[PDB]
Amino acid sequence: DIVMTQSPDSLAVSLGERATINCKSSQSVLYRSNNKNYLAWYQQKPGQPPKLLIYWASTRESGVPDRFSGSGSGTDFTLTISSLQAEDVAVYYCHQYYSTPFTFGGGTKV
Amino acid sequence: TKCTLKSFTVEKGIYQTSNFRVQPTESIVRFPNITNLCPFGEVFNATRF
Ligand SMILES: *[C@@H]1O[C@H](CO)[C@@H](O[C@@H]2O[C@H](CO)[C@@H](O)[C@H](O)[C@H]2NC(C)=O)[C@H](O)[C@H]1NC(C)=O
Repeated sequence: DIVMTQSPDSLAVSLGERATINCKSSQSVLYRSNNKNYLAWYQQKPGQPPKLLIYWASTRESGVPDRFSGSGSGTDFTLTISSLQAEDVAVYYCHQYYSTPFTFGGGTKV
Repeated sequence: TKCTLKSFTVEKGIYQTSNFRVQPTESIVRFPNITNLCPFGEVFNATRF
C-alpha cells in the first residue's frame, strides 16, 4: 500500500524553541484536480484518543494556534511547531487518506 | 475434370482442375516469458479518480 516513514521519532527538545517532523511515504499521496494533498497531521496526549491538527497536510483547522503548522507536497511533508509549551509532551503522528488502506505514522514522542 | 468441364465425356488433352497445397502439421506459439500479472487492480479499483 502506502508505507510511511516519519522522522524523527524521539524528539527531546527544550521548551520554547521550534521543532519539525517530516513525513515521507513511498507513494506521492497528492491530487491535482483539487490541488489538495490528501494527508493529515494528528497529535495525542497519553490517556486520550488523538486530536486532529492539520488537514490537507498544509491547512490549519479551528482551535489550533500557531504552535502547530502544516506544510508539504510531493511525498515530503512537515509539521512545524514554532514555540513549545508545557502541555505538548505528546506523541505526534502523520496519516494518509489518499487511497485505502489507510496508514498512520510511527509516532513522535515529543 | 468432368466437374471442371461440366461434361460426362472429356477429350484427349491436359486440363488444370485444382490447386495443390501442403497442410500445416502443427501449431506453435512463441510469447515472451514475462510472468508478473498486470496492475489492473490499482487502476480500475482505486479510491481517488
Ligand atoms: C478491486 O477490483 C477488482 C477488479 O479488478 C475486483 O476483483 C474482485 O476480486 C474478488 C476476489 O475474487 C471477487 O469479489 C471478485 O473476483 C471481484 N469483485 C467483484 C466482481 O465485485 C475487486 O472489486 C477488487 N479486488 C480485490 C482483491 O478486492
